[PDB]
Amino acid sequence: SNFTQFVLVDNGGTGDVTVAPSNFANGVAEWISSNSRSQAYKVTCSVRQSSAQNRKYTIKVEVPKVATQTVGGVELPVAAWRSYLNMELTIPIFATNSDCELIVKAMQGLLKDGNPIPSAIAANSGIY
Amino acid sequence: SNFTQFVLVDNGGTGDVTVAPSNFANGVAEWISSNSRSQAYKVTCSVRQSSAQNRKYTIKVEVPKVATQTVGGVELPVAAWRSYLNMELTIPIFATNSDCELIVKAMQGLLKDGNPIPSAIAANSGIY
Amino acid sequence: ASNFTQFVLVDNGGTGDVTVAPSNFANGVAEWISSNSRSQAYKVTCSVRQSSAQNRKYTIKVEVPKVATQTVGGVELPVAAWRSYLNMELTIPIFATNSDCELIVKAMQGLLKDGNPIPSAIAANSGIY
Amino acid sequence: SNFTQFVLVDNGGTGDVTVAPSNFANGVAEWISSNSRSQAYKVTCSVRQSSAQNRKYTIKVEVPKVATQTVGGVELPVAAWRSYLNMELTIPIFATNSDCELIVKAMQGLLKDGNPIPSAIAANSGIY
Amino acid sequence: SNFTQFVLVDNGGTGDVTVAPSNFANGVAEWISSNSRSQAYKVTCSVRQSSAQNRKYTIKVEVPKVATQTVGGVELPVAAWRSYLNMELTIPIFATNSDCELIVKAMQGLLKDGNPIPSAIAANSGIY
Amino acid sequence: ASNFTQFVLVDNGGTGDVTVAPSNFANGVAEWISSNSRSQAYKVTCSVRQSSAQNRKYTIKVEVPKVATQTVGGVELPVAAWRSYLNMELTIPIFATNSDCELIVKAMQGLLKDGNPIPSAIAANSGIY
Repeated sequence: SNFTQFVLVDNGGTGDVTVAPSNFANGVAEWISSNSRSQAYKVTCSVRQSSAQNRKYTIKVEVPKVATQTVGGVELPVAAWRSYLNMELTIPIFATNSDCELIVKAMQGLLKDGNPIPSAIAANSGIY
Repeated sequence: SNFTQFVLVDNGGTGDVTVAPSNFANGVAEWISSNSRSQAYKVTCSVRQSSAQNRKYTIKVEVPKVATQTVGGVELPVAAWRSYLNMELTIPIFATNSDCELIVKAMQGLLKDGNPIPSAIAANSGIY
Repeated sequence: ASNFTQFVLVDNGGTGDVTVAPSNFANGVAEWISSNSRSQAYKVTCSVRQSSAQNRKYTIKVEVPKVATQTVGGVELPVAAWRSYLNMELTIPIFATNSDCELIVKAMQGLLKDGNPIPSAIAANSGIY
Repeated sequence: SNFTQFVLVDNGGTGDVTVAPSNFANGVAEWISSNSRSQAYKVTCSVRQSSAQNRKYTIKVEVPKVATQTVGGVELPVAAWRSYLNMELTIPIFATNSDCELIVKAMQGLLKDGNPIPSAIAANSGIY
Repeated sequence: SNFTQFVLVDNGGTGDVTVAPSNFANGVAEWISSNSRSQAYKVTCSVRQSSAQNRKYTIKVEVPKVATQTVGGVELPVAAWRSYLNMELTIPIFATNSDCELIVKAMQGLLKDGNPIPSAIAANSGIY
Repeated sequence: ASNFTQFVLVDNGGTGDVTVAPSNFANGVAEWISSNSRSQAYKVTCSVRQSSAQNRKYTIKVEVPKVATQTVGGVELPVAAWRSYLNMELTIPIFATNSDCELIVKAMQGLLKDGNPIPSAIAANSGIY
């Protein structure tokens, strides 16, 4: 079973962010981190047959900024802002397991450390 | 300069797929692999100020299936089909370099080998 | 041999220097930003174009922010209290050689040298008299 | 009082270009070199309250083309022999003296020898 | 990386004309010589997908008139002192690397010394 | 002393050379073609005209075919799968001497010399970066 707990942010043993399964309603699997829901990481994944020849994956990730809100003397654990990631992967039904492995490898290499796109994202910049 | 050649598919030295810069028109950087354009990998990236508080990255990747087409005795190098990846990353302007690095790390960990989503993609399956 | 490199924008003598690094070249505009959030970052942009048939125009913009922390809806956010804007437009004839461009650069450097009238007036919130 | 003469182009003691006060009409300070008005270095500076929250410095510099020039001759067209710098500095009214010193330091560091922008200007090139 | 300087006019080691990178705005590579912009050799190159089946290379070369020229002077009219070459190369997307090498060889052989077209150009003549 | 002669268009080192020979001069356009059927032949055209009162313009076109055999209605025919087109337009002022034209020719030759940026980019299906 792949509907299990996994590490979303690997900080080297200490400080790791883990998300656990929370809901599987309407075919949308959902992972939520522990502690307060207002300051929790969210991961959702769903796969559907978009067209007669294509299968589409929909993956969403929310990264919160942990902060404390004080209104009228009442303190609440909230998120100052959230970063939203929207992924849509379309794979034809003719793709074998090797083709899917190659697609996954391409996706992993797109965001590997030192590559242009992750470096631009991590530096609050674009392509220069 | 990050508008350089990089390895898209790492096959361990031999068989690696490399994409080189080809166009930067209208603010959209483009990478294309060597040899025939019809059977070439394509990577495009662009960053824009979507709203007053958010910056949006748009990344597209096309993975072709190399094949030979023979119509009337004429052989042409074509792609039997293509796999399309569409990524849209929205980052608030309040994010520092550390926040962008954390976002990049989350994106990398989403597609790391052994994790649910890449395993599902590489196995021609969904979440079970 | 590319000239799109990082440089020290504000020289504070080693410690506290403000450094801007290349960040964008989309639409023909080269951009430098500092290692801060983009709501608090120094920004430098430069572009060159053929304005007329016999003229070339440089457009250089510099943004100097005043960093502050603002509480919006009970949450503290890194913002800039205000921003200082520098707009430079340099028109050079196509007949000017490298020595003429060096002369222009030297004139621009000497215009803002420490001790000269204009920088002293700017640094003292006063005019020229 | 700061309306004094200064060295505009420093050539190491010999060959220096010195601009001296020449006009103060309408409160606008003007400096010119010991040349004809068609071949002289001209510097003008003025400051005004542009908006309710900002003060604006207007600095204009004129640099003659020296290569293959005839001293004291009629050189036409004018646009082919003169370089124009139009600098506008907007400072919010909340800036103290130290903030203005920091702004001046930033302006000085923008045009320091070896930095990208002055190197590009001095080489008849852009950013590459 | 291929955006480097090269010898545009080869004069046997001495008197060679070398063009160096000067601009990369909008993804268009530009080379100029160590002259004023009105008397310099300029080379620009860019490639784009012109149609659904073709890629187009746009190469532009500017050559100054050297006979009875004044180095660093104002020479008017401009059209009487500059030669313009506008080269467009359309390559179908089915062409491999070897096909592009053959096309490059054909282009080189078109302008080789002793061939009709270069001889006609160098003698201010047509085809007779 | 006529310059309307045949020349090697693609030099493959003696063997496999592509040679184009004069074939037409109708309407003021000189044409070279290779020793193939005209559906599979290399084509080179050149023409010069007085574009303006003080300018002369050269128009040079080169066609590089990709040969193939196509079956149309059950019959095999020699065709070209696709064709690569080169369009060159050279404007020279009437005041340019023979030395200036030689300079232009040398610049054109050095632009496409092996090892230079543009030919390397063309031969690698890539741009300049």
